[PDB]
Amino acid sequence: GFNCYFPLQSYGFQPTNGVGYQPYRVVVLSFELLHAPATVCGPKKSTN
Amino acid sequence: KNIDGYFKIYSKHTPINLVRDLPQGFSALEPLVDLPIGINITRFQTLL
Repeated sequence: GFNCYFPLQSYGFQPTNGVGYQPYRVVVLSFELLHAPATVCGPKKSTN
Repeated sequence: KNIDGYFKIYSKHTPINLVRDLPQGFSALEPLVDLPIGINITRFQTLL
């Protein structure tokens, strides 16, 4: 009502919507370094 | 054990026949799982 607005607002997604209105998917990957041995490592090359 | 920020666990399965739980038979202990978790450890409690 008056002086009372919903905390959440929806979005309008349609195929005919503009590029700014076009839906986008976003992923964030965060790196941390504590006083612990590394448990996530990249691939290590191996020769025959 | 807890060395260099690693939690090492050993185990061994051995049959017994005598009433006394810890017998004179000597058997080695084989490693089971090592854990690279860096946490200060000074107290432990068993569970039932």
